[PDB]
Amino acid sequence: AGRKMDIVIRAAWQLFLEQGFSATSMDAIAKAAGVSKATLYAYFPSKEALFASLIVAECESLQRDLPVPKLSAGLSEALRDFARQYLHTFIHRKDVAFVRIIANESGRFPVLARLFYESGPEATIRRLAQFLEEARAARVLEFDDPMEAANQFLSLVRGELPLLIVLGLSDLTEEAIEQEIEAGLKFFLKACQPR
Amino acid sequence: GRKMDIVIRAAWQLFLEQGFSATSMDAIAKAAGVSKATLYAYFPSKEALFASLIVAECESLQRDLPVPKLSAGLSEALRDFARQYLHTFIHRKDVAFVRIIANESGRFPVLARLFYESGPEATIRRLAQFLEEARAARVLEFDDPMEAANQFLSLVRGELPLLIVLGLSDLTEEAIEQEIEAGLKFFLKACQPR
Ligand SMILES: O=C1C[C@H](c2ccc(O)cc2)Oc2cc(O)cc(O)c21
Repeated sequence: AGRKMDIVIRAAWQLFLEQGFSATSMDAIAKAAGVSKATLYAYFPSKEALFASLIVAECESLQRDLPVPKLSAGLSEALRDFARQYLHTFIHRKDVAFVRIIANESGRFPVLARLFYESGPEATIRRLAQFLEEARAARVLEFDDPMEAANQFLSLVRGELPLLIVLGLSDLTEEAIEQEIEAGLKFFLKACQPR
Repeated sequence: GRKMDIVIRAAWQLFLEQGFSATSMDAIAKAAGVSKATLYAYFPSKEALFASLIVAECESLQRDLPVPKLSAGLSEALRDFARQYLHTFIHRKDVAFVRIIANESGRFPVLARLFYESGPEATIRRLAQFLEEARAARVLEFDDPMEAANQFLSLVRGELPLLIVLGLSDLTEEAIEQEIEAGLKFFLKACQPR
């Protein structure tokens, strides 16, 4: 239906962040959003389905803010743009929050854990890997597996940032981001360019 | 010495149960059976107590990590270090500590950075010393040792910490050697003389 749905999502996100997923009840969500349990369960048949809707919405959205790298832009420039958008999504979006909420469930909801992984981090690997296939086909990178190589690129460029963010110590200027990206990219190319 | 270690353990218990902010020096003194006089004589503040806990726990986690010896062979040294490094992630040895700090939501930055510098950055510095020996022996090339140590650890760690924290990792010994070999292969393609 209508406007109470998006009020329900926002009310639920707030409670999941402050209290965790299992600690938040559909009862509390209904109260916070000012709907009957009838209206709430008509939109989302369970708490699990609600969190699933939230994961898929945020991950589909983060995926749209990511360029599709074109080799016509230059190899270095393509990878530098992708890296830059990838780190911006980390800093300015809910990935770390999602992981904190699921990690706090101590393995109770594996189906939600996998849904987040496959909609987000694995989706980002697959998008980069498609582009790394194009670049290997153009004989300008060499590697055995594109998914393996996409994971390596993202690991290099990401470094320890997710831990710094979770500890409240990531406070890195745009200039500091370009340095992280340049170092990861330099190293990826040292390993994958024909030599 | 005498009292201190009972106070440390009593405080660790309360920090885990209740969190750092929620725990009072009053409760720590009660739990350890000392006067507030005795407690404040050993420790200036709650912040100082947590600091002693971080330094002790990080020095201890650091002792479960080899010192890589170049005399053992480059690949073998790195493979042993990588293996012991990933064992820390798999047995969730940092997890409780990090949950306590992360739950303070950036209210205690000096404690957060002391944990970072005493633990994860300490691991980078140990590896960087070893990569300097290897560069001096002309069997790796790279511009900055700490940059290179961070890259090695990033490659070998990959996605594993995320899979573990989400409860989607259960790794056989054979799967760990494959993670290490892939990271090591890549690191050497980039740093070996060509
Ligand atoms: O793959 C990683 C690495 C990171 C991490 C890095 C260093 C460390 O010491 C602990 C954790 O944890 C994560 C947390 C995330 O939200 C997303 C991620 O992709 C990761």
